[PDB]
Amino acid sequence: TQGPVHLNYRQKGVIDVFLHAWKGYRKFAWGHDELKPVSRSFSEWFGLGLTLIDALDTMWILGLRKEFEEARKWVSKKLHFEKDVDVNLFESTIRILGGLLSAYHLSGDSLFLRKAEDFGNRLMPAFRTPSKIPYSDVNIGTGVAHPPRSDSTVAEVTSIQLEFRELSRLTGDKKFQEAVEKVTQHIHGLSGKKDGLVPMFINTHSGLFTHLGVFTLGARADSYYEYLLKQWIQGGKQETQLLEDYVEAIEGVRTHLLRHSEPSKLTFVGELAHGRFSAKMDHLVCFLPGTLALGVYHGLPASHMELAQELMETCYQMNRQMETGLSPEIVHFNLYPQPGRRDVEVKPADRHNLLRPETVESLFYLYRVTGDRKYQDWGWEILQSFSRFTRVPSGGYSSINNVQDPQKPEPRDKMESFFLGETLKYLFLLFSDDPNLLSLDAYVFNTEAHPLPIWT
Ligand SMILES: OC[C@H]1NC[C@@H](O)[C@@H](O)[C@@H]1O
Ligand SMILES: [Ca+2]
Repeated sequence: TQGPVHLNYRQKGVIDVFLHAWKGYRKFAWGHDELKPVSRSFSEWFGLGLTLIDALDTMWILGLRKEFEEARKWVSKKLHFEKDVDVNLFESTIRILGGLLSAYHLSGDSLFLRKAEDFGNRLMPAFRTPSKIPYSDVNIGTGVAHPPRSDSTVAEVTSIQLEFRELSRLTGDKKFQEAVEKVTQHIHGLSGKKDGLVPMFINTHSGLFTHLGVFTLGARADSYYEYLLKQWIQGGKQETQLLEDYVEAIEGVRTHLLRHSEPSKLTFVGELAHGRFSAKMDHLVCFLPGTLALGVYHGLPASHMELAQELMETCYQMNRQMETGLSPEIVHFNLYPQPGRRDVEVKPADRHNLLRPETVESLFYLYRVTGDRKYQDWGWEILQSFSRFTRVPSGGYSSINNVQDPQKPEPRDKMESFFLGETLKYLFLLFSDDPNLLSLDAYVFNTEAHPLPIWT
């Protein structure tokens, strides 16, 4: 129960929260996908030690080597992909493949690469479709892929590129990169976009966008825009088509989904359905200011910076207007002049908070790019809310049902893997005053906070 002396107090705090969280996992869900902190149990989604894998690079970065070594032992002896189980190509890629690739790079342990290549190969069946656009699911054990319980979601097939490309680079096996790039290239020419904005679904057989006319930057589309830029940065900034699509998409966001609340004029991104704008914004969308700032660092328009700063402020407010200080799953904004009206509105069904990272993720980028200490302060405040309302005494942290009630937040008895894989990682990195720690010049984070090296 002692941490390194060099660490500033905020990073130590993050480490203290991690240990408490890791504690519950070690005692009640060791080797299992997700922890059930409240009931001191666990749940299985893939049965591949999701949380352990998703937290490998986080432990390494926080200097929790003893913990890392123990988790490394489990991967070495308990992780088996020879299982008859269906997995989502996207969720598997960003957490498992990305998680292993990061672990391999930070630790240098070839074990993680071996597992990654193994897993990468078991995921390939998913691309066996008429259009080459991948099926949503794939049984890693039997080798057969298939659509969900129809179509595939656009974000899902366009948010697996960084991982597959890197695996090809490290293994020399080009099939991973090729499959994944074919998808990106096909999406590039595909019509049905509204000034860069892509629809939520795409048919694996016809390879065409479906559910036309409905656009959103939240679930089902979000990371698509994120990976346009990140792939660009990953490839040494030479794949200009990615860049072009990205800047077009941003302008498209400005022109069709960007609005301002009343009476405070909070900048926010809403959803568009067949011409009808909806002042609705998923917390998921809070990744945008982060990606926006990232691009600015890499030479994108200064107008992108203002947008980033504005949206960072809004996402911050999305958390702070809540009684617990934690943002709800979805936030509606008031759009028309009404005196005593609040800017932020939240429907009862959306008052949940699953310890998502999007806000702290973007604060990290905003600070790295602006150097403005207030973003660190904001992150510190959010960590406090997590500690005060989501902490489980016996160990771990839990998602909650009521983000608006500090006396009865209502734990849902579940700790998402992205909490240790992302939320605490970004917070640790946010509180760092060393620009050389996973520099924006050398590394690029996949959509699950797993850092991958920028190529030369
Ligand atoms: O809130 C985060 C959750 N969904 C979006 C993904 O890109 C990843 O960040 C995590 O799976
Ligand atoms: Ca993400």
